[PDB]
Amino acid sequence: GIREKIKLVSSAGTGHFYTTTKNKRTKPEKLELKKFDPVVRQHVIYKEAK
Amino acid sequence: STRNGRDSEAKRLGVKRFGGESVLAGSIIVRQRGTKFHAGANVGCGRDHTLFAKADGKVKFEVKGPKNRKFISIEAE
Amino acid sequence: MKKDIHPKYEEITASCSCGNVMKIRSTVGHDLNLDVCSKCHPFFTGKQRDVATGGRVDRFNKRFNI
Amino acid sequence: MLQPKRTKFRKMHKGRNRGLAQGTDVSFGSFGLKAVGRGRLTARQIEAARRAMTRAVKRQGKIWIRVFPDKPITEKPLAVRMGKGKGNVEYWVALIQPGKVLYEMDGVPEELAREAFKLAAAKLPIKTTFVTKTVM
Amino acid sequence: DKKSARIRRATRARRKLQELGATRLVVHRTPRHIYAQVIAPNGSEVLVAASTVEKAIAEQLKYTGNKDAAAAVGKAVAERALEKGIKDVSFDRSGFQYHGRVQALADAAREAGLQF
Amino acid sequence: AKLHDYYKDEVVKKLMTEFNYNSVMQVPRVEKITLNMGVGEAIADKKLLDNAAADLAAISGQKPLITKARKSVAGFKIRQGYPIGCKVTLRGERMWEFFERLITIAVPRIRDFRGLSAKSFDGRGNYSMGVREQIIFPEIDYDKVDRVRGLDITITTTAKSDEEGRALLAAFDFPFR
Amino acid sequence: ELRVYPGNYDEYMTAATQARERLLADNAKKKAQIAELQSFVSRFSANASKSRQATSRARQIDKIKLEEVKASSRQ
RNA sequence: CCGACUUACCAACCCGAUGCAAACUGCGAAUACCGGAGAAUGUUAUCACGGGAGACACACGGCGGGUGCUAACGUCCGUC
RNA sequence: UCCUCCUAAAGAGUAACGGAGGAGCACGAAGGUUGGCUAAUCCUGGUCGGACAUCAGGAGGUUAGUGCAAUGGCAUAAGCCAGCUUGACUGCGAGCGUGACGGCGCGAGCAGGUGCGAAAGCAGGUCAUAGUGAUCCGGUGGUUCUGAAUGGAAGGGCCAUC
RNA sequence: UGCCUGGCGGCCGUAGCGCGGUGGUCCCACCUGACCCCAUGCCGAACUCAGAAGUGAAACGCCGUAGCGCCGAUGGUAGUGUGGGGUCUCCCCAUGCGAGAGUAGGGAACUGCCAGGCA
RNA sequence: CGCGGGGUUGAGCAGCCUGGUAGCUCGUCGGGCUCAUAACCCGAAGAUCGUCGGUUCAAAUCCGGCCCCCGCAACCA
Ligand SMILES: [Mg+2]
Ligand SMILES: [Mg+2]
Ligand SMILES: [Mg+2]
Ligand SMILES: [Mg+2]
Ligand SMILES: [Mg+2]
Ligand SMILES: [Mg+2]
Ligand SMILES: [Mg+2]
Ligand SMILES: [Mg+2]
Ligand SMILES: [Mg+2]
Ligand SMILES: [Mg+2]
Ligand SMILES: [Mg+2]
Ligand SMILES: [Mg+2]
Repeated sequence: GIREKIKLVSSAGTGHFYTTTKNKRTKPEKLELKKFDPVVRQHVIYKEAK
Repeated sequence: STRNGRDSEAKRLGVKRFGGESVLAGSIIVRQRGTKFHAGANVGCGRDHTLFAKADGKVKFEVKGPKNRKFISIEAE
Repeated sequence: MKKDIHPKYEEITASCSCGNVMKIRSTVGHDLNLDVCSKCHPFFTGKQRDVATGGRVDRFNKRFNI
Repeated sequence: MLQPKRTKFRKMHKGRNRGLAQGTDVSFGSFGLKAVGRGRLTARQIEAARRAMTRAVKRQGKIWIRVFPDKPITEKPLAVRMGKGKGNVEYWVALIQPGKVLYEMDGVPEELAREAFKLAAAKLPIKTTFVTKTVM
Repeated sequence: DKKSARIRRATRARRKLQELGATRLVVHRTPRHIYAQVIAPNGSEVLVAASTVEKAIAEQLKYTGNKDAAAAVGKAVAERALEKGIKDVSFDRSGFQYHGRVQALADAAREAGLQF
Repeated sequence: AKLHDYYKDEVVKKLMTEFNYNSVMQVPRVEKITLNMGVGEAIADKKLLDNAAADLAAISGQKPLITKARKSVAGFKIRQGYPIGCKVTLRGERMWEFFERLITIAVPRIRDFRGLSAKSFDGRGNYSMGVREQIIFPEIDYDKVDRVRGLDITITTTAKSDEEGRALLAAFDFPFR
Repeated sequence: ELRVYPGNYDEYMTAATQARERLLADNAKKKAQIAELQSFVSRFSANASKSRQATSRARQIDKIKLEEVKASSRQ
């Protein structure tokens, strides 16, 4: 409800994304996490964009 | 009067394999809510504190510990 | 200590107004001159000098010039 | 009228009344009124049977009441069908088993207590008996 | 109690090595000496033990109970253990921080063929 | 320092012959000095706590630790985690230096000084004292300060009784009654 | 949001004030037409001959859904 | 002002004794249930797959109870 | 509709318009790991300061605490701090538990790539149990799997997701 | 072979608490110093390093003590399976199982693998 | 003891409308004007926002519990 839904789009070029939830009113700031990207088979950085 | 009449579905807890039973690896022994029986030898502890076998054998309940805590252990016999 | 979160600390000469040289470490930045220490404090010499607030019959008698 | 203050739960199950009582001895006083029957004994039958024996001994002597109701008994209103919730609490009763020492008293000659306990046993539904302190 | 806190500081690390069933090399340290013994996964019987109180170790050492003395007993326990065929042990700590004499006790034993 | 080796050379012998001990270290020794104040009025003026911390840093050569409320109490409208007081623990050389510089100059500078009480022990040889104002200490210039905030000195010794604590503190020329 | 009114300024004022007092009026027309429906539902509810009628508008009360009033940014 | 004298008073925490609890437990059965072995007895009485159904309004009695008034040929469960 | 205790008769389950309370969430740290620590409440002493703020000793010992109701649990802490971080990761899964089914749940281990630690090791979200709705119909991103003469394309399919 | 001390367990209060005494040749503890490796949301108090002047005060171990904690019968009592019975909202009989509390009493542990000192 | 609406100064009322100023009209008091009272002019006084707790730095406002008052309902053969 209050926690909106966001997707972390991979930064390896391929189209892949993990979907989570983020409290969208504390301050606007994208999530940066290093998560596995199966298409390229490596641990890359995941910036968020819905 | 009124403002009542609610309950939840029974969770089917309790001991599934009593003492002396031959279990296969990975078979649930007890489904718990807390940790009433602790993990002894050759048994695990899931995220619900479910105690599961880790190598096939005969179950055995024990009371090891300074605090007299129930321990479930398995002998590969 | 924990490497510069503290103030400075150094030896400063703290002597009385009646001699009494006393080298004491402190954090002031300048030597200081003060009153007597407990060595020359007026504590055991004014025990009755402090308890003197009183006397009316004595000052009435001197008024009795007649 | 004896009744608990700040009880944990408002309404209680009916339950059953089987067995023999625990407080079967005269400990605080010297002469007691031991119960012989069985059945709940309410909070008004305690006060009505107490006044009757704090008055038959004038006002002298000590009197101990060794029971307390602590049991809420509900009662459905009149012209109300069944169901639609448990009834509301109306009075408090103290479950009595054969052997319970209900009242006891001290500081009086025996024949005065043996008559004061007779005027209190007439306000109680259950049978009673007069018992005396013993050495044990 | 300065010792009861330490004995309950290492309980979690100690009781995992009973569950894993792995031979452990417990370490005891004192302001004067330092001991090190190899204890079977049974936990009730020992196999190899070396310490700074033995006359064959402390006789050629300046002072027992410092880093270079710890390296003198860490060498000893590794030769005795390898002599009986024990090679794969795990390092206990007994609550001491892995920073000082214990580190040189472990580092020296590690360099002498012991694997952990 | 001076008070420490004075203790070593003289007080050990004096107390040993006074109490007829049998061991060198059966004589009580002072183990720490704690200087604190719970400012209380830092509910709304957090700068007051910083000023008090600066005062304590000036008085004793350490950075004070800011102490927060352990349990929420509704009487003083505070809750858990509110910075309330400041505290400084002195051990060893600094403890002895502050011990010298308190009872040699700061106590004499007390307005209308009469004497410290002797029945102010907690029953285990510990001493406590309230200076009631921070201006007396030589580390203060009487003009930088803005309030009347006072410390709470606590001398913690290894004495086994208030009697032995009294004896130890009177061996150091304390201004008792 | 950005709402555009064709007008110089004195048409905009009489548009954006009239269209707000109209919002309040069309909301009071619901807030006061729920009130007497609730009076009926509260009076003839347990009555056996009019309960089927009270329950007919006790459900049209909750299908009205008055429109909310926001807060002006000017203070 | 300090409390300086007082109070036919109420009274927490602890100490000794006496009771009560479905939603209390520092104790704790009888039965019941799960697993192993062993005789004897039972026209496999056990399980799996497949063809065909009916039934899903139950009643009373004994024991353990909830509701009721420990009332009802009352009502709702467990087992026979 | 879902969660917790009793009724529920010491395995599981067990009804009533029976007795009592909660949910439609929160968190990018309140998760992972490594290192460290132990509470409530009373006594004395003390400056403002009082029955209750902060400080020092003593008793006490988990009567405290757990993001949220109750039950079970917790000192090796599952409670309280700090450093580094993203395992709140992808494909699978022996074997089990619970459902009439739809489904739900526990899970050692295997492969590829990570985090913490010196290392043994731990990490597939949080002390556990609530915080949630099938199918159809459509929206978005990726993939020549298909493409109604052939090459494309529209449209379908598969994976992620609303 | 016996005594003492240290480490790691089995075992878990008959094993813990309190009170009195006792131990420093070795081990252990307190302890000296701190610039150093390392740390204090301040403080070498804790953690850590460099050593030996001193002490056995504190702590710990050992010995004695029942003032507590703890263990705990036999007999009786309650309850209950099966089968009968009663004046059957509660009980009795036959038979099998048999508590809880309490009483008499027990009791301030026992033990294993290593490494030191002493005889 | 089932459902709603309210408690703000001596009286009648807002502000609660998404939290940051205790206000309106009558009224009370002290002066002035008048021969005197009213009217009028000047100055001022008060309340624990029912009570008790809760997140919030801050509550009349948001939340929970209790008290008081005023209304409504408690059906038909
Ligand atoms: Mg049907
Ligand atoms: Mg049916
Ligand atoms: Mg039926
Ligand atoms: Mg019937
Ligand atoms: Mg059950
Ligand atoms: Mg059963
Ligand atoms: Mg958590
Ligand atoms: Mg940890
Ligand atoms: Mg955690
Ligand atoms: Mg939780
Ligand atoms: Mg084509
Ligand atoms: Mg396509």
